[PDB]
Amino acid sequence: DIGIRKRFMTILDNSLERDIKERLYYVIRDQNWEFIADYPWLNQALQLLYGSFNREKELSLKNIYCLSPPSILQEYLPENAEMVTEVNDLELSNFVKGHIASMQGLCRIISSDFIDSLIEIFYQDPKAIHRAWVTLFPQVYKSIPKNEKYGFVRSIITLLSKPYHTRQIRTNVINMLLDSISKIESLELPPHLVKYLAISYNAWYQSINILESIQSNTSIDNTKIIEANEDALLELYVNLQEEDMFYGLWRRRAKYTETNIGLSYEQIGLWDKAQQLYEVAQVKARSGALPYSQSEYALWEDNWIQCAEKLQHWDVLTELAKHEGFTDLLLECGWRVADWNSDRDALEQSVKSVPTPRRQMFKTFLALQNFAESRKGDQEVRKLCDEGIQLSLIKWVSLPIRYTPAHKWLLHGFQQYMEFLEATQIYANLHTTTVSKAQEIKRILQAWRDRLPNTWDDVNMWNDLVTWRQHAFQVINNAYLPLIPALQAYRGYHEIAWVINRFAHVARKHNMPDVCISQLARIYTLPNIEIQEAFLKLREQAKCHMNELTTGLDVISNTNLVYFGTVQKAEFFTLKGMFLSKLRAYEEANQAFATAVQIDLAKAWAQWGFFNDRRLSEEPNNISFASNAISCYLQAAGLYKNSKIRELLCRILWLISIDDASGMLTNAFDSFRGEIPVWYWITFIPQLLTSLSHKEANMVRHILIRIAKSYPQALHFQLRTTKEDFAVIQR
Amino acid sequence: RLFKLSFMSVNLFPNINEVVLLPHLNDLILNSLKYSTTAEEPLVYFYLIRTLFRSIGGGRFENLYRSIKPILQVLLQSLNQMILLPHERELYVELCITVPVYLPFLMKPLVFALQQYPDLVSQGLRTLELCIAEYFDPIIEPVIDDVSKALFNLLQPQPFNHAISHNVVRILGKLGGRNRQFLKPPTDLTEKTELDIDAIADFKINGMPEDVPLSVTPGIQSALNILQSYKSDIHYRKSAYKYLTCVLLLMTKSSAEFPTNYTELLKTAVNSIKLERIGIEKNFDLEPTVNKRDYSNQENLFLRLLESVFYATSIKELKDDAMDLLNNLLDHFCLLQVNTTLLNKRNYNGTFNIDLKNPNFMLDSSLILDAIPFALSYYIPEVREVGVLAYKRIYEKSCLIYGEELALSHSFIPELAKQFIHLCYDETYYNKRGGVLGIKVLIDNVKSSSVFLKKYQYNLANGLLFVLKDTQSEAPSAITDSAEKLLIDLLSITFADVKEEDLGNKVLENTLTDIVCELSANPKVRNACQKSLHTISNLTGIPIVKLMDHSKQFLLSPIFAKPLRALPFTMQIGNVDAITFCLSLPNTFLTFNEELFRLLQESIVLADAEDESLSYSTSEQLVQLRIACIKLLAIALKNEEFATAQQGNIRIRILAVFFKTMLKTSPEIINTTYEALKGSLAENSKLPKELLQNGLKPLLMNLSDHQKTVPGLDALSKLLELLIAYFKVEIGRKLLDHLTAWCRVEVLDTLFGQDLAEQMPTKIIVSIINIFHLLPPQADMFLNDLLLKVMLLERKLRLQLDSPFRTPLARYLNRFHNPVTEYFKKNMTLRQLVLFMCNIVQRPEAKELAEDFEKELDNFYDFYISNIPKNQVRVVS
Amino acid sequence: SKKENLEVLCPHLSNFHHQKFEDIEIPGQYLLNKDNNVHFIKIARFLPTVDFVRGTHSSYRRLMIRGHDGSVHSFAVQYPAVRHSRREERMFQLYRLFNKSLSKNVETRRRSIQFNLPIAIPLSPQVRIMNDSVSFTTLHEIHNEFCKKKGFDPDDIQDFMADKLNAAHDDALPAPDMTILKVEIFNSIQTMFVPSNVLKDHFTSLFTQFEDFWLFRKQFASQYSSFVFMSYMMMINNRTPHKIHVDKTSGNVFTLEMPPDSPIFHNNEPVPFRLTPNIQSLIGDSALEGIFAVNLFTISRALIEPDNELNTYLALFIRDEIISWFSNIIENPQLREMVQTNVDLIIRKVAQLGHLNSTPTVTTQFILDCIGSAVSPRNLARTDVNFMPWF
Repeated sequence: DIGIRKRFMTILDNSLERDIKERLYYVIRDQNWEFIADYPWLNQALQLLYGSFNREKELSLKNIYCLSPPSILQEYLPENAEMVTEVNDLELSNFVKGHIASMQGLCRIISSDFIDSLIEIFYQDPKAIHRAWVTLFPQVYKSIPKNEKYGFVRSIITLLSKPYHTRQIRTNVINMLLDSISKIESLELPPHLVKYLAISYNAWYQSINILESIQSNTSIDNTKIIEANEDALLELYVNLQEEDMFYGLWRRRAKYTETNIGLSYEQIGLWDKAQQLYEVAQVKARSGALPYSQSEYALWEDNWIQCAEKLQHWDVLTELAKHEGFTDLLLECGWRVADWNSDRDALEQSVKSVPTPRRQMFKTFLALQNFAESRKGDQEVRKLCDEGIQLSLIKWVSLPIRYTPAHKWLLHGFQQYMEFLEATQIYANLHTTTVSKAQEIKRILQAWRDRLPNTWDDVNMWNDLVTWRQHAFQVINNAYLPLIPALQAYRGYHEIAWVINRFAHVARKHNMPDVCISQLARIYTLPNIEIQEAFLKLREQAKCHMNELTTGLDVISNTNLVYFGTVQKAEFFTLKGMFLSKLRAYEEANQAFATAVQIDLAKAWAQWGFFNDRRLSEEPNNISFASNAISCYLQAAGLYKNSKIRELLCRILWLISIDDASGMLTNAFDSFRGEIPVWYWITFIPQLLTSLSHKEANMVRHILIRIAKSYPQALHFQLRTTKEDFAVIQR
Repeated sequence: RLFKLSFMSVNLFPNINEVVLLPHLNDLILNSLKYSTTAEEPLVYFYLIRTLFRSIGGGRFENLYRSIKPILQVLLQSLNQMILLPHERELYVELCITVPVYLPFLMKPLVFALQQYPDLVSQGLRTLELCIAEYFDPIIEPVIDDVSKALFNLLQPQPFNHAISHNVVRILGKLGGRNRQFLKPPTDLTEKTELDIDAIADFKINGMPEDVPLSVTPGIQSALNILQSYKSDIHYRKSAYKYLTCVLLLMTKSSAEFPTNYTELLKTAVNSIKLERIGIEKNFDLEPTVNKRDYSNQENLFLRLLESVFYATSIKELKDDAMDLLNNLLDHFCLLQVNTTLLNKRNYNGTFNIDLKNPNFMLDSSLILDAIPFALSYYIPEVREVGVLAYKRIYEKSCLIYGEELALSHSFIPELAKQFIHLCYDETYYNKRGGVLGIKVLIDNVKSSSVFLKKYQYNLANGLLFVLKDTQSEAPSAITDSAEKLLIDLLSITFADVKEEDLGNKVLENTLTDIVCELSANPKVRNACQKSLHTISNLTGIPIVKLMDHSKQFLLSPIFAKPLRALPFTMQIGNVDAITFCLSLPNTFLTFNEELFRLLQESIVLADAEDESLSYSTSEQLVQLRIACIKLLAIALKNEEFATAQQGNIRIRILAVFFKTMLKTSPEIINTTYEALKGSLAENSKLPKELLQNGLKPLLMNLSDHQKTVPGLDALSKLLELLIAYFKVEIGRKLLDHLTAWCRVEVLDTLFGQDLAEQMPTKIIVSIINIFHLLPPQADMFLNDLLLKVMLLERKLRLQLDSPFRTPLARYLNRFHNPVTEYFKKNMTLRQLVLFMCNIVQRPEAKELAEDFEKELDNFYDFYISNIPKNQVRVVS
Repeated sequence: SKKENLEVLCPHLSNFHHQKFEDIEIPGQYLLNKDNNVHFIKIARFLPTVDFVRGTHSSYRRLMIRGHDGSVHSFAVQYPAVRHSRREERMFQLYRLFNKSLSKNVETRRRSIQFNLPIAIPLSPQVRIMNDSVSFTTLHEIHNEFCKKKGFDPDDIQDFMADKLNAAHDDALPAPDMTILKVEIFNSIQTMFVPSNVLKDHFTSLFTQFEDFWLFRKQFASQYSSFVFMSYMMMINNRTPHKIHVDKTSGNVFTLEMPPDSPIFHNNEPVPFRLTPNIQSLIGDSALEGIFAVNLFTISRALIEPDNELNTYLALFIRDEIISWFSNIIENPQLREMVQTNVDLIIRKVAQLGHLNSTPTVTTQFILDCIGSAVSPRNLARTDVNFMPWF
């Protein structure tokens, strides 16, 4: 109620001083009420602060790029002066009375009146209040005495402490004060880690502005305080998962030499090289270097953990986890173990112990994995286990507003929690119907074979799904494995090979290929020895490929079969030629490489062209050159579209440019006139104009005719700029 | 609610047919929007369409809409942007619901909607999900930034609805491979507008060491937000005004000093404005920086801080002080604008490129003048209504303080003119309408001193020109209606005084040439073009002879310069229709268009089947082109000696195409072609070839055997108006048994339960009996044959009190009045036949039959009284 | 004024745009290279509120266009220019072509490399339409606005910089006439004229929430990384604050205007690249020094990594650019020699920022040292006052 709110606050208003610094102190201490669920009465406090504001009615300033003058520009053009005297047209005189009388009445304005106005405005105005306290509360700090200011700064940090009891709870109350405190022009004397824990209360990023500001602000109060503020903000930017601040900050905050050197060595992804670099950083940290602080151990510490965490050797990491594991033993529980009781005691230990939903995720995970393993024992608590997602949502509205990559992890798990309950019925009905269904599971299996993450995302992520996939693929085998001898998936759940071959391409991509050996070894003992898994595995073994190549010839001599497709092997044969021509053995390689594609009937065919073109790069004689080029562009004609086929043409266009008036190569080009390049060939086209203008536009006339044919309007506009200029320069 | 009750029907029994709705269905919505385009509170007509959409699907009636859909979609989307208010967003957004399948055009508003309301959220959540086991792979949907912008903002755990989350997870994690697969580095930093950047005022307080400045008006965003909001407390609303009331006041209240010896000095300036060539002082002087967007930032505050007030005054309960301020604001701001005009007179009389003075660092009411009338093109047309009161009180004070001077013409108008000209050029429905009402109140106080009409002649004409042209079909026609009404009055007061072929110097010469060049685009553009043409030709002397002689030079070339088989014929033969709108003048290039003739022969001889007929819009244009071609071919024969003797009977070859137009079988085409061939063609000659014959005999075999239908019977009916002795009048009696053949009692067995109107044989039978309305006048055997077969049907129909044949009886007794009264006295006994007439005589088409029976009544009142002893039971009958 | 009625200033609508039709494909939306025009946009209806704005060096006329898509991808208008255009069109082709391959790599695309040179279509041989939209400003606008935030006439600095220099010639007779004075003048510049952190100052008022300045930090490194790699690898030499436009809502960098075998931008006449100190003061002392090196190093490693992809692409641009330069004369082997001679020269200069071989240098040293070397106030004072490097 408008009167009930106003009068009750007025009773507090009149029974007060009009002494702002007292009243602000009386605001800052002399009521510290919670009122915690809604809002502050900072509204009423600003009104209480306006209790000390004068009830004046002047309120002016001169900076709006101010308005017109009343009479200056009416006295700045002085030429044709009439300046009439008691001869006023009444339309001038009657109008001059009114607006001046309108000037006499309308401009009535007070400050206290607007103060009354903005108060009732702020009755329903949240974002104005966030503007409001940032307006006044800095200017109040001006009129304040220096000694009590230090006490008020303690009192303000104590005022920071008293709703640090009150769990008020993306709407800003502390953050409303905090950014209002953030631009107070450096009057926060200790509160370095005080803000750091305050950061996760609500609204991170408004705070982190205040923190990075003090680190530039020049104060020597302690080099410890310089080091401490350095530590706390180094957490928070890492806390928001922002990478480049963290590996950025410490490399510009280094003390040891390998500390600087390793920090860059790790953050680029050269993780193995960082470990040795951290190792000598550690051996020198067995030190005479006295002033080492908790970074240099702990930075070296988890670096060993991360290097342990990354590639492999999780058993040795479990061996590291034995006398250890705050939850790394539960991360070692993330390493594959289907011993239900042992995890259960671990889980109940873990469930005993704001981060770690992965706790409750794991707490669901094996419990889900157990419940269906008791074959059609249960699925209902798994639907109760969807409430774990319901807690898991509370994160994705805590700290950010934009898509800071906190999401980029927190989505990846939010993906999985549904994928679990998706699998749950998919598990049980498979346990049901086996007790047609090979196709029906092939739906949800191809679906989960589809819903696979981005190919450059994060090595930990693509691992963690590859883990959770095969554990289901085990139970997928575990139902299929008794039932087919029970009868007597036509032959073999070959499913995890797809998880295998994919991680293989990822591992070559994310660049630690030791685990590519470690995965390919595990592929060995499997059913489904028929052609389909063999055609996958030869595709896997070629992806798995001097000493390594001669072992590939040793792989060629006796391993799996020669009954399968020889084009895959001939690709290895021309790559063995590509290894042979890597030793400059051109002729033995290319003839085999030309025969390798000739059996195959094309990436090798372009590469064998490219090898013969690299042979042409070594041999400026046209004989190798025109022989390669017609083969290579035709191999590029054999090459796939929708790729970097454009650059393959571009070198070929450069090679056609590189002809340097050889002769008869275009007859090889015209005989090997290729199918549709155009939409791919569309980007190099303005260049293709100039060379066709320069020289030898035989197939270029053949090219551009079809090009403009099925590409109007892109041919048009530039050439209208071009060709009108071209003949005008020609004539 | 009736329609809402009607809506629940086929839902309630789906055994009760959607086939009941199915023909009226797809007809309805297309007319509904057509009537919605026509309406005068059309959101009502929109409000029905949702509800009628709101119960369908799962009764397979998909295939009906499969023609209709994109018309709905494209218009809705165009409406969807145009909505620009409140619920019509959400309603059109709710209208995004449809029956399943495709189209990314539907994908465009989805994210606009998937946070446009809480309300819709459940529905479209189903949509993209279902859009996500089939060809639902290749989705390139790149509004995916904003889709990401809403969808993550949707997910919010608290007490939000536990399902609302539960979908959103099942959405997002379903595509994790597509999760950030085009997420972008953030590309809306998007800040520090001058909806935010306030300044400060040197305030004071009771503890303060100095006049401690306090930053006024941070609240502007919310202060805007609170007042315009509907659900305000009146105290809260009044404060939102009262806080704004100090605010934009104080934007010049400190500068609002009342000058003393300026009233004479402005009267001296009035004499100095009465002076001209008032040269300025010798200055090549300095000038500071501006960065006038920062000034425009400060302007856009005072732009918005003003345009708020007019958009607040028209709101109720507080208009009183509002307008008083607004009068007083105009009292201040116009006077300063006069000083600014004098400042713009100091900033005038430059000579050639040498230098000037250019003082800086003030503000003025020029844009403030320029804003709010251009901001009268808004919603809440009371604000548009106060916008009329603006330019009134403007032009009131304009003539009050400067009169009707050319300096007074300099003083107010050209600001308000060129903006209103530019607003007329603008491209929103709601924006454009605010100009047009502004043009009218302008036209009152400008036609007196029409030198501005001399100034804006080819200007304001061109403003009208695009106004009918460019504005899209989203709008109701009232703007387009208000367009031509002022526009005919505009071409009135323009061509009101010069009435000879003598005063034809520059401006109207340039203006009419555009009007000639406009005549070729939209039919609604084309239609009032001629109406403005033939009326402006009608008065002020020079007719369509003289005016379209200049156009005869202008239309001698593009009648053949942009050739046929291209240059789409609707506008193109609209120019020939403009030449048909010039054919009422003597010279319309009235011969030698054999290129126009022979190509148009091939344009009609383009076959409607097995030809360029595999590629509803193509249907409507092929309706439009064939109608335009059939009109232009018929007008070519009807044109004076253009094709009357050219190649002999070009009309008969056009009648052969008109026979092919009869086989084209569109009723709307056939009504135009019959009325054109009746009302504009007159040929009485011979076409005895198989062209008449293969139309004549197979059409009756089509009706009798192939049952084809309502156009087919109406074709030979209009042929019976045309081809005298469409021979063997007994063929209709053979059609009558053929009508009896198509009306076997299986349709009566089909009639057990079903509506008889829906009986397509009865639909055939109504058309069959429509034909014998204008049979050759030996309809004596009609009296014997049909009337028994009608009654024998009717008892087999078990029908009474309402007939299919209410009109075919009504025409036949009109035409045959002598055997009418003959057989009526000859059937004087039987009551059932008598009542059949007694209903039909009550039907009002035959009128002489009634007075004839009014003559025969006193004869029959005797004759039955004579017949009194006959039967004693039928006598009682 | 700033706007006027554009197509209303044409009677085209009734003589030629009485054949306004055909709804042409979006202009140059085949140039942003992809496979084929699957759903390439179609321009629908020209906006009528044309704008014409004039900057410190030039003027631009602007034309919004709301299309069949329905969003104003407002291509802007450049009055005719010179064969620099025929050069700069060719160059903007080239750096585009690598940028997809820049997305092809892992850690570049995982950290969002995205080279980002804009599109610009010439339509006559006279007229050039660049794809410049609103709200993308350049530094000399701010740099003059910084000086004109005060009354500081930048010429009055330029006269005063010229004043003490001739005064060095007069009273005594020093040998490092430039060196001591430019050490003195840059200090005197940082004394009385433009200090640093004006760039930190104006852009800090620019966003409204500090996380956006924290966002505006994060972009403004990432583009200005690519200006360096555009600078060194093209061997560009002229950079001026009216030649680097920055995106005031996004954060990109738009950079226009970009024997010894006629070395036309082959050797660079002063050594370092652009690292201006007021811009460094806004660069964010740790993080740009954190990121930009790590940026260019990632740019160094991944782009040079695959097989000859630098080479055959450079075979296109360089064999062109020399044939332009010699015409500014031709030879069949000597061009191809000077091709491969310069091709090795740049690729080795690309490998100059290459690696540490076996002894782990912490960074790419030729990056890491030249990070200091462009930062070095001697080499910064060593160059001319053309680039306004006092700022």
